[PDB]
Amino acid sequence: FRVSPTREVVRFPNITNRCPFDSIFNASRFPSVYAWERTKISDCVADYTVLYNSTLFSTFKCYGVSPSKLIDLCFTSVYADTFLIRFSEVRQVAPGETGVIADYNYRLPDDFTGCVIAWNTANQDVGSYFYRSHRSTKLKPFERDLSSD
Amino acid sequence: NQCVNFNFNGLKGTGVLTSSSKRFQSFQQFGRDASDFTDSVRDPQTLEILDITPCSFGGVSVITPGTNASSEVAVLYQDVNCTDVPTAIRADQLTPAWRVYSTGVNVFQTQAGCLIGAEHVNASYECDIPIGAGICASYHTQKSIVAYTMSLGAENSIAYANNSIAIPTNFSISVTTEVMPVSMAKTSVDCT
Amino acid sequence: TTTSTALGKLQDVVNQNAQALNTLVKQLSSNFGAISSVLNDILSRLDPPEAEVQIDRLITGRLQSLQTYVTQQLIRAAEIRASANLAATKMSECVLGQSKRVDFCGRGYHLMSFPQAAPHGVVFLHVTYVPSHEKNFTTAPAICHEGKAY
Amino acid sequence: KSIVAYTMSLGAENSIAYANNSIAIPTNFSISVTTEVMPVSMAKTSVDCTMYICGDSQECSNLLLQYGSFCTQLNRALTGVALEQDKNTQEVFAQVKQMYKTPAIKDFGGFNFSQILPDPSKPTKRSFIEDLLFNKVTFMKQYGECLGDISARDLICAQKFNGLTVLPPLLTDEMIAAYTAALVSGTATAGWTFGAGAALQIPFAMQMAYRFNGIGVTQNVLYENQKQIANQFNKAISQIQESLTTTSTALGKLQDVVNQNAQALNTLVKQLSSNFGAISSVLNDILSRLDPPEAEVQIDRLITGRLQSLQTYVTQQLIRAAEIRASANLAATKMSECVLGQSKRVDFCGRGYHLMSFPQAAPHGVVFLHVTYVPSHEKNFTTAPAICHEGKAYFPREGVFVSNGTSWFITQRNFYSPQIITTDNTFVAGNCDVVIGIINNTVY
Amino acid sequence: GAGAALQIPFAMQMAYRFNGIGVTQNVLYENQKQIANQFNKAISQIQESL
Ligand SMILES: *[C@@H]1O[C@H](CO)[C@@H](O[C@@H]2O[C@H](CO)[C@@H](O)[C@H](O)[C@H]2NC(C)=O)[C@H](O)[C@H]1NC(C)=O
Ligand SMILES: *[C@@H]1O[C@H](CO)[C@@H](O[C@@H]2O[C@H](CO)[C@@H](O)[C@H](O)[C@H]2NC(C)=O)[C@H](O)[C@H]1NC(C)=O
Ligand SMILES: *[C@@H]1O[C@H](CO)[C@@H](O[C@@H]2O[C@H](CO)[C@@H](O)[C@H](O)[C@H]2NC(C)=O)[C@H](O)[C@H]1NC(C)=O
Ligand SMILES: *[C@@H]1O[C@H](CO)[C@@H](O[C@@H]2O[C@H](CO)[C@@H](O)[C@H](O)[C@H]2NC(C)=O)[C@H](O)[C@H]1NC(C)=O
Ligand SMILES: *[C@@H]1O[C@H](CO)[C@@H](O[C@@H]2O[C@H](CO)[C@@H](O)[C@H](O)[C@H]2NC(C)=O)[C@H](O)[C@H]1NC(C)=O
Ligand SMILES: *[C@@H]1O[C@H](CO)[C@@H](O[C@@H]2O[C@H](CO)[C@@H](O)[C@H](O)[C@H]2NC(C)=O)[C@H](O)[C@H]1NC(C)=O
Ligand SMILES: *[C@@H]1O[C@H](CO)[C@@H](O[C@@H]2O[C@H](CO)[C@@H](O)[C@H](O)[C@H]2NC(C)=O)[C@H](O)[C@H]1NC(C)=O
Ligand SMILES: *[C@@H]1O[C@H](CO)[C@@H](O)[C@H](O)[C@H]1NC(C)=O
Ligand SMILES: *[C@@H]1O[C@H](CO)[C@@H](O)[C@H](O)[C@H]1NC(C)=O
Ligand SMILES: *[C@@H]1O[C@H](CO)[C@@H](O)[C@H](O)[C@H]1NC(C)=O
Ligand SMILES: *[C@@H]1O[C@H](CO)[C@@H](O)[C@H](O)[C@H]1NC(C)=O
Ligand SMILES: *[C@@H]1O[C@H](CO)[C@@H](O)[C@H](O)[C@H]1NC(C)=O
Ligand SMILES: *[C@@H]1O[C@H](CO)[C@@H](O)[C@H](O)[C@H]1NC(C)=O
Ligand SMILES: *[C@@H]1O[C@H](CO)[C@@H](O)[C@H](O)[C@H]1NC(C)=O
Repeated sequence: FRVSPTREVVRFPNITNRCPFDSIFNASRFPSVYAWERTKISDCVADYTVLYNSTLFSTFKCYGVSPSKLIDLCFTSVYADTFLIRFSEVRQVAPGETGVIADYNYRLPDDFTGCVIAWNTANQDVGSYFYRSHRSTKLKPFERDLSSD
Repeated sequence: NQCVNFNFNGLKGTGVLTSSSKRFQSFQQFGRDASDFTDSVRDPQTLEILDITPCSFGGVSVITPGTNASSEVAVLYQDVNCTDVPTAIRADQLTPAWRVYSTGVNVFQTQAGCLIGAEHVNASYECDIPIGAGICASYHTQKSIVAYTMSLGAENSIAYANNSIAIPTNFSISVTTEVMPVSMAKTSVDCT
Repeated sequence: TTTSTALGKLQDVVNQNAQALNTLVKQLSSNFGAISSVLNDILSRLDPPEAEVQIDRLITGRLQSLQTYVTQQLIRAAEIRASANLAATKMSECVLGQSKRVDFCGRGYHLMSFPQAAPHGVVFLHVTYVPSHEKNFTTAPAICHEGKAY
Repeated sequence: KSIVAYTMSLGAENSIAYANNSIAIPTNFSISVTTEVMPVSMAKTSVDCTMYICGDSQECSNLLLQYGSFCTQLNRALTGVALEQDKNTQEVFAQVKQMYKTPAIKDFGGFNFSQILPDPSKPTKRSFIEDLLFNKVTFMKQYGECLGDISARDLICAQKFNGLTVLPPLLTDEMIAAYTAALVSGTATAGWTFGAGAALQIPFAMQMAYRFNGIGVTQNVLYENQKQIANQFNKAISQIQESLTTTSTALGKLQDVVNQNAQALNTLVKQLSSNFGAISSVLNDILSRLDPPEAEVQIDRLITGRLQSLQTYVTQQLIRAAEIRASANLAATKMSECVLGQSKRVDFCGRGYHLMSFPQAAPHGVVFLHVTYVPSHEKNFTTAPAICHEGKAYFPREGVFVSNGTSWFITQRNFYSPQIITTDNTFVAGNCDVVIGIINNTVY
Repeated sequence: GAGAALQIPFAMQMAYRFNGIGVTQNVLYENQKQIANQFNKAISQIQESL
């Protein structure tokens, strides 16, 4: 009962340049859900505060880690997947879901660790986009069909 | 050398020292122990390895003669040497009342550890409060804690000769008691 | 009448029979990973599908306390039985007869014993023969008189 | 070589030649010394609850406050065990309270007591047999030694960095050696008198004559064969200290006790690598990635289960301490009955007819050396239940009637020594016609 | 039980066992038939009790 700590020591690496957020979140265009793309992120300083006065996210759900703890954490294998769907299909982007998106276009693994971010982009995307309606079987996690006819 | 909470990409509050020539494969920061523990963290920008040790190590014991008799105590620090007590219990971060039991003149070294708060006595008595390794303590005379060494029994000698015998000339009748337990209480439990 | 410590074993048995039922009572005020240790507080503010998973967290743990108490009771009875067996053997051998076993019935040469009833036990009064006043003498293993040893 | 399977053998096949007028009487004897190893006490352990569960974690330490009756309960349960181990040693070894001095001369009528008594030349205060016994069985590590050696991670340092420690015994080995030396010197210079009062000296040849008389052999046999008996005892004290140098399995029980004291603290350390239904077995990983309302749920799952491991260890320790106490009680009874006196119970103090016993100190136990009487060389004789002379039957007072072929004699049961049948050797009860198998002879 | 087996005609053994409990051995030799009948009767009426 006699001893207690009194001060804190913190040691972090030498990385100093900010992470590209406007290159990913504010890209010129996004691919279709059946042709989703993967981007590697490395040598970054990830601070989400810089998007506070410019963005508005309808969905922000994290798995295996809690929000308001990402400030004091260091990650190693960071990857980003970007695609474009309808507003009502965001609920299918979750581990263990069903629907036309969850088994034929994009499937998450069961032991998934990461976050899912979505926001509405009306008056920005006007073109025609495609998705898989049916298939002979279901997709494996983190797999892509990328074919037609 | 202080109790500190460290944040080398992970939170834990211990005492940090300088590590020896530990083997590191230039890839890991902490490694893993047998009990799924992370020990001897590496400084993330340099190559220097540090030491993670609990800053409350070992067990301590308190010897008291009873609160209705006195209020002074004696502290036994197990498996440490004397003059290593203030480093072991981090005496500089404690209250001044706790600091008077880390050094002084009533310091005695036993095989059970360093005992502070009782001055050694060269006499031998029966065991009152057992401490360990043949050392017992009591409350003797103005009174104090004595922390003596126990006595096995009275010293005797037998006069042996090859033509000699001792034969009793009288006797006595003695009645002595013996107390043995037989039964205990009969308890019943209702689950719901 | 003056010495008040000769019956310490029976008092220890009585004190160990107590304070184990008291710790079983005081262990009821434990959450065991629930929002409260009172069942009424859980049942008055939660719907049954939620409250079932909180009642289960108390049930598992009150059962643990009961199992621990039963195990310690069995372990204590295991040595109480051995003490009772030794007491029965001493009653059969020191009271109903004279024993030649060394230090089985008192210290010295055993003459007889008397039993006395005690709360949750028995007290034996051993009567023994103790030689007191020795004296030096000169001895010899044998004596021969007419060429024949005696 | 190959693995073979067979039916076990119960023992050697034997047959006894039985006749209704026939007896077998030994004509020679031998003195045998045998050992017996009994455990007395085990190691005393202490457990710190918070240090084992969540040492150096204030969040779990605050969470480990609804509990605490369990921790004090198991702490007092472990404290009750540690107090019993000193009581076992006190009840076994501290039977007498007179520290009798070791005699200067270790020879008592041709019997050599040098190997079971301390010698003043050697620096250690224990006998040669105790020195041999203390090497047949294989902690007190300090802080600074544990930190200075992480290249070799031993099990003792991992136990002490959690809340597991071992307390030293109250009585050191020197005190046990002094108790055994006092007991041996008392039983060598005073026999059995000091166990029921003050010690009375006896020249140890008359004491051996009394002990021979206790087993049904007349005391003149010892005085006739004293040199051979002393030579046999000295040869039997020898070739048992060389059996403690080559053979390395006589102390198996104490080694089993030591090995069971270990590897239960080791499994308690290795049981910390368990999730118990949580996302990780490390508290720091849970606390560094989850907010406290979610982290409390995962911390509670580790707490409930580390408590279970501690409870299981305490229960097994109590169960082991019960049988340790039973062995200690048996050892105390054996010390009170085989060493402080002569026992008539069959096979209680060695095999044979018990004469005397000597205790020797062993780590966490005691070793008894039982000296016994073994008859060796039997011979065939023709016997009769009674002899009638003038119409009146005669019966032996102590012994049996035997015939060597021509004449009739009376001899003791356990040693062949024929004597003339006189009226002092027999008593008169009845007539010839009431005894089946009576014979005709003369009584001098 | 304390060495090699030595034979004895079992009447002298019973006389020795009678002497062990404080009864002189001539009682056994006087009442051998009655004692044997009592032993045979006691070995009986205990198997039928089983
Ligand atoms: C959101 O806040 C950022 C951070 O202050 C603003 O970016 C700065 O804007 C000022 C003009 O107001 C420029 O001079 C700075 O160079 C900008 N700094 C950086 C680091 O880019 C940003 O303008 C704000 N956005 C809105 C819409 O108000
Ligand atoms: C991966 O490709 C294989 C073919 O290489 C697919 O297997 C086909 O599965 C369908 C299911 O209806 C069958 O009709 C085809 O006959 C299969 N083809 C062959 C050559 O066996 C498989 O379904 C693909 N997808 C996955 C997720 O494994
Ligand atoms: C043995 O001791 C007893 C006492 O324990 C002696 O009895 C005493 O004898 C004296 C005279 O010699 C009397 O004055 C006392 O009253 C006696 N005491 C008691 C309690 O009766 C006894 O004489 C001693 N015997 C020998 C042989 O010395
Ligand atoms: C029997 O004789 C022995 C030997 O003389 C006595 O032992 C002596 O006791 C005196 C008591 O003052 C001591 O000073 C001596 O040192 C002892 N001698 C030895 C050799 O140890 C013994 O007391 C006598 N016993 C009785 C009952 O009178
Ligand atoms: C006493 O005599 C009996 C026979 O009366 C001996 O027993 C015989 O021992 C021999 C040894 O070679 C065997 O071949 C016989 O079969 C035995 N006979 C019976 C009936 O079992 C016995 O050995 C003799 N004892 C001694 C000590 O000499
Ligand atoms: C019992 O047997 C022993 C061992 O054979 C006998 O001791 C031997 O006695 C002879 C003389 O009779 C000596 O030459 C031998 O040296 C002795 N042997 C040993 C090992 O000491 C002994 O005599 C026998 N005892 C009886 C009573 O017959
Ligand atoms: C008792 O036995 C011991 C051990 O054998 C004997 O001590 C040895 O005696 C011989 C002969 O004098 C010496 O060479 C050895 O050095 C002694 N060994 C030790 C360890 O002391 C002792 O003499 C015997 N006692 C007697 C015969 O009275
Ligand atoms: C980079 O790391 C070095 C290691 O020696 C340290 O001295 C320096 O301060 C670091 N630089 C920054 C900008 O943190
Ligand atoms: C983001 O993209 C929009 C068009 O979608 C553009 O108007 C804007 O300038 C870009 N940058 C920022 C910082 O908002
Ligand atoms: C403690 O002191 C002893 C001598 O009394 C020494 O041998 C031992 O190494 C010391 N232990 C330490 C410094 O840890
Ligand atoms: C007490 O014993 C110690 C150790 O032998 C010795 O140095 C000291 O002088 C003794 N003191 C007295 C007062 O006898
Ligand atoms: C029996 O002993 C007697 C007395 O010693 C002796 O005379 C006789 O010859 C012995 N008989 C035999 C057969 O040895
Ligand atoms: C011993 O048995 C024989 C037959 O083997 C018999 O003739 C004899 O009478 C018996 N003797 C006794 C005393 O029973
Ligand atoms: C013993 O002597 C008596 C009396 O002379 C005689 O009747 C009997 O037959 C004898 N018995 C034996 C076995 O010789």
